[PDB]
Amino acid sequence: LSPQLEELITKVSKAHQETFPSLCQLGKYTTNSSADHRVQLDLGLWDKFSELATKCIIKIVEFAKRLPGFTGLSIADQITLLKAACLDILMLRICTRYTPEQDTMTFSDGLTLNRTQMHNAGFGPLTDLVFAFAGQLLPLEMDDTETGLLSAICLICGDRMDLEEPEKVDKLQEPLLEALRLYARRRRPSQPYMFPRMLMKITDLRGISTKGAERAITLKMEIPGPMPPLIREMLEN
Ligand SMILES: CC1(C)CCC(C)(C)c2cc([C@H](O)C(=O)Nc3ccc(C(=O)O)cc3F)ccc21
Repeated sequence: LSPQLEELITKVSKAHQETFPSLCQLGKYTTNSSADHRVQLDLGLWDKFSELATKCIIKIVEFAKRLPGFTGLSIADQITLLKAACLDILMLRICTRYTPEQDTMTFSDGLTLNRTQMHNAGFGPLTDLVFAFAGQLLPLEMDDTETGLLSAICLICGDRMDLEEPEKVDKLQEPLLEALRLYARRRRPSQPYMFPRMLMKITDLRGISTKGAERAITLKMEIPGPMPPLIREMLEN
């Protein structure tokens, strides 16, 4: 029935808005750490960054638990899905927080870092790609509910590796794909290419993620002391 899809659109949307505050509703603030020029790594900036990344991972898990059906999956699958799609969601999240005019990216507590600071915070040689990915996301003018659905689709993925019940995860994903097409087309009937442009983004996203995992390999050498435990859980993929 249609009322069940509208119900799913509503739940996913609320689940996202509650685990991911919008840019416009955020109390933006700045820091003066290494804003001047690019350096290998500003450690004070990386502590605050890892701290925020860990908080986001928890918010991602929180969001995943509110997605209809996820909890019914085996606990092994739930972990497997999160493990595989966490960086992807993480990348999509910070990218929806791009303010093109100031050329900054805002975090959930309001920390607003300019490109130089993002670089010095840990992004390193991947900074510019991330920023270019966020740029090219702007033209799609997605909203909170579309980002939420898109994020769910990245998560509920049957093609993952150690799934015990891949066939069940595929069925869970089915309505999210219907839900997103129904929603995207209704909001904007004049641009029928939004849905397929959104799905194709999942591929782009997945790519900026493998580069991000790759960047975490290097970073581990540059930082004094082990990377946070939840961040490490995610990278063990
Ligand atoms: C694996 C690890 C720790 C090292 C490699 C790089 C620097 C590439 C990276 C990049 C990201 C991600 O792109 C991001 O910043 N997401 C992000 C999104 C939202 C918030 C928030 O709203 O608070 C915080 C974030 F952290 C996350 C992890 C990592």
